[PDB]
Amino acid sequence: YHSRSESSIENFLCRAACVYYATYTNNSEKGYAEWVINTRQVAQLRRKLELFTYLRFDLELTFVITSAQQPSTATSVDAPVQTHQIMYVPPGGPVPTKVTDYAWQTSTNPSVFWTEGNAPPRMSIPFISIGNAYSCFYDGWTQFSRNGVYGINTLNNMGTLYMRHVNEAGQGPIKSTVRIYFKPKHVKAWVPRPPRLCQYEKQKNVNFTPTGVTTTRVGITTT
Amino acid sequence: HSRSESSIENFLCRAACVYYATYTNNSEKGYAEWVINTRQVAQLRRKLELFTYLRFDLELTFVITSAQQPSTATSVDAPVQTHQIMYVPPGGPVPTKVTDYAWQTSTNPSVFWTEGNAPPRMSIPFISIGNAYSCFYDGWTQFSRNGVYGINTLNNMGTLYMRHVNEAGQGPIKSTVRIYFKPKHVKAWVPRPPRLCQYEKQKNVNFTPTGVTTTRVGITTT
Amino acid sequence: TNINYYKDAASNSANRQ
Amino acid sequence: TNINYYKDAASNSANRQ
Amino acid sequence: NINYYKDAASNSANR
Amino acid sequence: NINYYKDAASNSANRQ
Amino acid sequence: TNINYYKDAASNSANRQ
Amino acid sequence: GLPVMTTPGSTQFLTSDDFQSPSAMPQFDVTPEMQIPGRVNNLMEIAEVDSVVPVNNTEANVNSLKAYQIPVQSNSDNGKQVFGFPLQPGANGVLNRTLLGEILNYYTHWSGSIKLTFMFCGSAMATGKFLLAYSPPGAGVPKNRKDAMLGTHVIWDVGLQSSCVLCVPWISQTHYRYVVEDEYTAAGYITCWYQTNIVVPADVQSSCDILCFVSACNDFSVRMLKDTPFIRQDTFYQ
Amino acid sequence: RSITLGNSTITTQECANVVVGYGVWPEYLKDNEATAEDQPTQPDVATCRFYTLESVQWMKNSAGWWWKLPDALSQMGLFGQNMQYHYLGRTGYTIHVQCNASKFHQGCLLVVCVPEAEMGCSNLNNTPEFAELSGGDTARMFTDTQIGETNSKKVQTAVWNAGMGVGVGNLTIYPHQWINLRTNNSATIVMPYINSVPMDNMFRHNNLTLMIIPFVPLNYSEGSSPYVPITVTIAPMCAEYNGLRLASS
Amino acid sequence: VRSITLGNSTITTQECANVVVGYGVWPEYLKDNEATAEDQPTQPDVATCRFYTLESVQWMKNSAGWWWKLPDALSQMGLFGQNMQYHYLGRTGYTIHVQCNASKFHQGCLLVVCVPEAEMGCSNLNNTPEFAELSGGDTARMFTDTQIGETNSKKVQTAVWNAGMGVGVGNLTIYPHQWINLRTNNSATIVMPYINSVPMDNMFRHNNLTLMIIPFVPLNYSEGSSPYVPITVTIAPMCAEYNGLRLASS
Repeated sequence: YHSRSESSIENFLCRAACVYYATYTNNSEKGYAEWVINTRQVAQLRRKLELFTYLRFDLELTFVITSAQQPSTATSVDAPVQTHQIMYVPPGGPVPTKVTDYAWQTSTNPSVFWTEGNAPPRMSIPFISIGNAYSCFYDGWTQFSRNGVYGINTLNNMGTLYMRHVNEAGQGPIKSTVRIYFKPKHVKAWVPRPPRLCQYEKQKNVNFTPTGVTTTRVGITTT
Repeated sequence: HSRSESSIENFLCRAACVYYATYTNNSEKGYAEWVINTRQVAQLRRKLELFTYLRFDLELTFVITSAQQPSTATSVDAPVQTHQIMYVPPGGPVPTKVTDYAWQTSTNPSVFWTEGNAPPRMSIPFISIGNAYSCFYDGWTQFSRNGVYGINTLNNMGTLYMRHVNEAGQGPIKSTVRIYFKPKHVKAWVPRPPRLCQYEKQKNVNFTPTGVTTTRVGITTT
Repeated sequence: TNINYYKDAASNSANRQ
Repeated sequence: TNINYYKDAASNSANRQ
Repeated sequence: NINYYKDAASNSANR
Repeated sequence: NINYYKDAASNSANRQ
Repeated sequence: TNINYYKDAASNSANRQ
Repeated sequence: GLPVMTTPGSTQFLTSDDFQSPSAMPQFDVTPEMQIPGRVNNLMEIAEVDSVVPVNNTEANVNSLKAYQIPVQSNSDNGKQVFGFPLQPGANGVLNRTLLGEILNYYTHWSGSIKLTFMFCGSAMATGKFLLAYSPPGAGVPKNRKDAMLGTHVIWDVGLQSSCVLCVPWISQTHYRYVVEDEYTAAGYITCWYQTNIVVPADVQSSCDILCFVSACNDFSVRMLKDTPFIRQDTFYQ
Repeated sequence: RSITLGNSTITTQECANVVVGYGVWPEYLKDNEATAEDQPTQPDVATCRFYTLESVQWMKNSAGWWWKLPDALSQMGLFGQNMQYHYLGRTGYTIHVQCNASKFHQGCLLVVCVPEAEMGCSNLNNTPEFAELSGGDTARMFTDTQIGETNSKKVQTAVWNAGMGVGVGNLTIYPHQWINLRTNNSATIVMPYINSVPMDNMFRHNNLTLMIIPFVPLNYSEGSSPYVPITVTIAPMCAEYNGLRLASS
Repeated sequence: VRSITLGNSTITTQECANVVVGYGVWPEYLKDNEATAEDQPTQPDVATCRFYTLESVQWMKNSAGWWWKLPDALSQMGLFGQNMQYHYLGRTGYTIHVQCNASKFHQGCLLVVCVPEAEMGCSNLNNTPEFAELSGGDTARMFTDTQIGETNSKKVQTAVWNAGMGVGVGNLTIYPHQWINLRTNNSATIVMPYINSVPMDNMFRHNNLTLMIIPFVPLNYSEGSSPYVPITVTIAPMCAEYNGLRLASS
């Protein structure tokens, strides 16, 4: 026979995937970006992971950061190289309220400083779960009164991710776009479940709009 | 005197441009695409067609060069530009716009490369369904001896898409990606006469007949 | 012939072999 | 040199010896 | 002194 | 472990 | 660990020890 | 200052690369491991699981349980086709959405045999015999039971065999076939015919249904990872 | 056989198979995989026994039925009492679906045990209500037709999607059997504890969901008995409880 | 004298002559390691592996050449063709014997070549030739003495000095071949193995080989010598295998 190597879960999931991307500007004081870390905003990776009920893995984070000149009326823009800071705020930590907050000191909060024109920054992270495996689905609520929240957003509490320009660009405005890429390494999966059929509707719940089981032909003998 | 340089590995294992295409900034919201064949280029095609059946890995090198296009704005300070090269195997989703979901490449392999660095390079194995690549096919695609006739019934190697990752700047930028193939670990079988008549189409042997050789005056003409 | 350079297991390559 | 850094054989150098 | 290339022309000077 | 620098201050942290 | 890469002694690091 | 020369491919982010990266959470004591049931190690482990096939890809049935029901009835004729679909596990709608087809749509190549399990859900008093035939390509789809008889086929009696497994073998010119449609990687046609007639007694229903299940055999493998076309996105979901 | 757990015996006596979950027989929590430090309660005979839920009628139009399992035995005896009095619990189950018809009847049920059967809503901007997802011993029903979006906080019970946005024909990955009236009268599934944590609360989290969906509908000729009931009988197995306190509601 | 006996048939040729054994490989049956088709093959043996003699053609002073596609040449000859029609996959080698005899007072020279994967070009560069133009079972299709013009839209560019493949016809010697030099020759025998990238292929859709007979030095003779010199091709399947039995068709 042949070999089923490429159909292992490791090869199946261990490919970088854009999970989210947001933009920020150099001007204004709200010129920082923020994102609560969930794996359900993007469809492809969400489906791949949702093929299983419980997962467990380390992560490879790669950031693709691209900047662009925004309109300006100055007579000569020669913006110098731009540097960016990516800070991770675990749940409960201080949160930057402005581009120039004290939180950006990252005394304890890990963070990456990357200058444009270099290789995209990369970061591995261990299994950061409270339970003995990540939960892809949750048939329960957040409150013991069987009320409040229903779904996976009673579990997702992995903290926020903030982005800013370190540069104090003045003359020409500059808008940047950071793209987050997940690649699960050293994966362990349990309890497989049906692949997603109906298109995804919300990032925080299973809510779906019913669709047919399959594509159609005319008759049972159609060919 | 050794024949070391005449081995098939030495003959074919030198990078060759198979195709190059262009894409612009958000001017049109346009990305570039290429169905992977080895017959659009003349030199490498002829080298390969010196054999009927081939088998090898590939070294893919991309030379991506951009250019500022004329504009009517004042002071165009363009930051460093990054590009994405996505490989869509046959049957996968297809990017329909510069900002399509397909670009996530959760599974489809893709390269992100920032301008000004060493050209991106990646090797790919022998990805054929048969026990050897086919350079020629004396057959059809349909069992009815109809449909397509030639080598274009075997080529289902997927498409390759190209885009700028950056956001449109106040001035337009046109980029040109050049793909380079290098056959590695080569195995060839069944040699055949070299191509004589110039190539006419990428999907078939169609030729316009030409003479056997250059001409001289007489058989005694030294 | 691949060794690990980092002190944490999460830094290692994928389980491909 | 007698080495190979990648887990797949297609990544290796040409057979020029 | 270890040479990394298969061809003698790639070597450093004969010093 | 392998240290590249002649001064001990140049070494990595003592986490093991 | 200190290995000298250059054929000329002048290319070496300082005699700090 | 060790002499070095950077080669092409530097400063490159290849989605499917396997380099090591420095950890952002050093000395993080991971929560211990647990013996959770149902550990999956390969996707073929899922592809080997029988799942109901919607043979009745009928406009009206696909949005109901009717898609999975193959109608059979006591007929006065003899040798009437019950169903027929081509052997496209990853392309034709009958199988592309099965568990097998869903996994196949994440890959470009497939190769192996296929188990089609047929379960008769009629009355306990009914009897009959069917011809389940796989006809390789080259000749058109078998139009009559005589044509189907010359290919790989099996006679299934509902009597003792409540269920019957037809194991389609791997008969291909190449080692693999495209998950996407290509006449060069043609696969064949799978047809069913009445070998006898559903004989039923009095006061029990003469029309019954059959359920079809698809799984892979031990000799099945997939290749060239790719993204599935079934999942689509227009905006970041919130 | 006679799989007699406590003061309870079922007579499957089909001399035919039982589907044992994911190949795992329910067992107690080991000291190596446990977190809770206080000593657990293991009622055993009092808890690990066959509680039979309310029976339902199989109709020619019935789309299917489902139960949330902790909240199916939540009100049944000392299992329910321990469930109320303890913060943490852990159980497997033995689920026995009993349906008997005659040779002149026909039909076929899929009996599945879905771990983590997180269900979707009809109104996409809300999550379903506790009463809609849960039914105690009052099995909640799947539907023949799409539920209306305006019906805020109701379960999209369209059976061909199983209320989870997947293909109902692919539920077979979960441990299951078929009750084909032609050759079957019951289905027995021994499910182990399936969860990401060693223990969890039994009211906030329905770790499993039983689903009985007729894939080939019931039919019969005039005269044959027209009332075919389905009776579900579930028994906790290796039940443990940690963290004693006052009782819940 | 040499006698090659395949099944019912037997060709008597050679006076200590030389048979050209393809690419140094003698035809053999498919091994269980190189195989994909899981169904057990049919090996008719004597019924199939035998000398089928195709149509004879006339060599005249201006003849440019002839060709036959191999799977579609024996397609209509006997149980070979019947198995070919009833099975989805097939694999065979051949023993090809081109017979031409003249007298000491005749002269000429033919090139007998076996081109594996002889994909041929069109006259209209935007179209591929038609099935009928490429194929002529039991009906040798001819090369032409001159270039065929545009507008035919689905004709084969049969200019012989390009061999209908856009190459130099004088370089066809890389393919297995012999020369029938009427001065010193009477026939040519080539033992071709299965030449293909896959272990088995369909025999209607893909003509794995193409036999070509091209006169390089034309036939000539003085008045009185017999003016009708025929060439007779006789091909014999060898180690034929068939997989995937089903409803035949064509």
